[PDB]
Amino acid sequence: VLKGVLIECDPAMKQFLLYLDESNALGKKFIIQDIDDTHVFVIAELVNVLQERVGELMDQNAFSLT
Amino acid sequence: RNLQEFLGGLSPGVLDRLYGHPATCLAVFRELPSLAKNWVMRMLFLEQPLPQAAVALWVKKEFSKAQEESTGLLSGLRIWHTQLLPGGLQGLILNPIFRQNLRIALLGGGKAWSDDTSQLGPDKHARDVPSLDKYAEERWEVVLHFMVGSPSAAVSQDLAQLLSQAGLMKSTEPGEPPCITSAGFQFLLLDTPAQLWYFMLQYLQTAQSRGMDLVEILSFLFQLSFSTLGKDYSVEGMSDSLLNFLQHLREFGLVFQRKRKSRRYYPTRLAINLSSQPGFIVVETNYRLYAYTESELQIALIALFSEMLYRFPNMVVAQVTRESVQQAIASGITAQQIIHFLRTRAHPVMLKQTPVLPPTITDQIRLWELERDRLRFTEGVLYNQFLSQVDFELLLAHARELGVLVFENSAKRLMVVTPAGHSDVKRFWKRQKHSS
Repeated sequence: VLKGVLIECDPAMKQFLLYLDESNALGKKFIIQDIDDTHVFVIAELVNVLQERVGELMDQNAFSLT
Repeated sequence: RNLQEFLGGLSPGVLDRLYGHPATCLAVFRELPSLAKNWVMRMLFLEQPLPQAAVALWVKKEFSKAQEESTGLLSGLRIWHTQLLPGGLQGLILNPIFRQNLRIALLGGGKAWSDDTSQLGPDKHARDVPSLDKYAEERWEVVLHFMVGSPSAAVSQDLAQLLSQAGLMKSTEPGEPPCITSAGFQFLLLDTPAQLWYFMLQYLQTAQSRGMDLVEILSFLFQLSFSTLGKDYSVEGMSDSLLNFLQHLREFGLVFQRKRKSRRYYPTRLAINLSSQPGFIVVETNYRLYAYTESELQIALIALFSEMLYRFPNMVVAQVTRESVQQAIASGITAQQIIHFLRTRAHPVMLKQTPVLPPTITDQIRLWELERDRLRFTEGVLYNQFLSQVDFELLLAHARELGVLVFENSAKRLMVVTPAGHSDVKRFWKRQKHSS
């Protein structure tokens, strides 16, 4: 059995996380278990960098008016 | 919470004692729905109970849901009580005390709510309505600044303790000033009548600590609610505790009084609005806010969820950006509260349009709110070691019975449960194999 964090979101973000896992963007393969098309299993020790990457992807194609 | 929710949990004796004051009965009647008011008026001049079916036939079949809701609310408020009509029938009759007080309030009779005002003659230091409004605004601004933590605003110790008990601000260490939490921000974003009502409800809840009569405080508050603006009332005729409570109202700006020993007190506009102005914010389709305000309180409130651009001596020009909204949400303020605050403070010019605010801006704010909650994270334990479907089904049923299940998938025989229930699930699984 595994101990960690289940992450649920739209399939686009799941595919983005899979691309990050295969490209070693975070430096390792910590995206370990895939259970569903919209659910993934991730070790909680580095969830913060995943949030940072998601935020960077989100605000990259945003064109903030500030 | 609202008045009806607070009154629902009170004992029947407290509700009956509340109905002893005509002012309370009028407030309760006005808090009733539209359908309930007609029923109360029809049954006002009835000395005999009416059959339940006869009352139910007044409203059409299509609107029976509203009739049922009104009847349930009236029963919960104990305005009327079912009477055992002879022959096995059930009769509906209003509470005699409540009905008598309502008739006294409407038709007349008995003594006046206030003792007298002409016994002491005109007030030597009487003020005017604009002065009272300015005093109330200054008091409210001081209170809200003290909530923010500005050193310019200083209040009494018990008032600060009340905020701590309300959960708006927490005092981590003694001596150090408390820090405003997310609940404090939500309270700040609320409308002024809503803020006053919430503060009064918190005061009523905490009054049990001081051992003060809830009925007397509620009756006095309701009497102040219907009090005419600009007219003084006699301090005499009240218990010692209530006057002390009145002194707290003096700190809240609801009631203005020259001195503690003075026998005259003037209810303010805020006290009248407690029972229930034009708005000073103009919203443009280009995500720009134009506010006609000068006090630092409103400027800070707007800057909480917006980026400031210009501050003219009588104008504030700000821009609503994605980053500002995200920061405000991270501070704990939801998009619905922001929309409600903008609608409440909306300029009268914008009221001409069929929508108070443009749909595009509200939709954009709501979409920005959902950005933070787009990703769902659940810490837990995943079981994926099921050899047979039957074994998986039993463990899944046990987890559902325990209520610790997070996610289930019978197609792949994978489950995810909370870490707290992981020990219980493991113990159950071990017992099943060992006993087999």
